[PDB]
Amino acid sequence: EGVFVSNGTHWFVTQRNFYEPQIITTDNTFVSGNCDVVIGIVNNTVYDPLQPELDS
Amino acid sequence: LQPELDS
Amino acid sequence: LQIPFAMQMAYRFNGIGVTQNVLYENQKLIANQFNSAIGKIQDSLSSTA
Ligand SMILES: *[C@@H]1O[C@H](CO)[C@@H](O[C@@H]2O[C@H](CO)[C@@H](O)[C@H](O)[C@H]2NC(C)=O)[C@H](O)[C@H]1NC(C)=O
Ligand SMILES: *[C@@H]1O[C@H](CO)[C@@H](O[C@@H]2O[C@H](CO)[C@@H](O)[C@H](O)[C@H]2NC(C)=O)[C@H](O)[C@H]1NC(C)=O
Ligand SMILES: *[C@@H]1O[C@H](CO)[C@@H](O)[C@H](O)[C@H]1NC(C)=O
Repeated sequence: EGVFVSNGTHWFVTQRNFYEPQIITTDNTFVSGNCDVVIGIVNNTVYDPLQPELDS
Repeated sequence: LQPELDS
Repeated sequence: LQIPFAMQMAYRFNGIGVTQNVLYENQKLIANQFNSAIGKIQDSLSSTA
């Protein structure tokens, strides 16, 4: 849901009609295939919450 | 989560 | 509000239940269908009084 945006130093996702920056994760994103095809794509981390919990 | 129970 | 046009089309697709990655994976093909369909309008209007 919503749009990727950057403040220059960082990347966030927000809903479309009211600015509310959230960290980008495997919760608020979905994957579709490898990087090569998409025009205008950029590199960043996308966080994945489960890792530190399996490491508990 | 099924494969992660290797932890 | 300005937005890049290929992102506006991802919202239009999302309004008809097609998941937005289906645009980007096919962006050049969709652009060429639209560009071709516009050409057919000119020929249709030029010929068909
Ligand atoms: C982009 O957003 C990040 C996260 O809010 C900003 O980083 C924080 O900056 C403040 C000072 O403005 C610091 O107190 C925090 O410790 C920083 N946190 C992190 C996680 O780095 C960043 O400053 C913003 N950049 C711009 C240009 O607005
Ligand atoms: C995003 O990261 C990838 C690596 O994970 C970058 O790909 C490499 O980029 C350098 C510099 O252009 C090339 O010399 C390598 O041959 C690239 N490797 C691959 C696997 O393609 C990629 O350029 C980054 N994207 C951007 C826009 O910076
Ligand atoms: C945006 O368009 C300019 C040319 O107008 C081009 O140089 C640039 O690479 C484009 N950037 C993206 C992200 O498509």
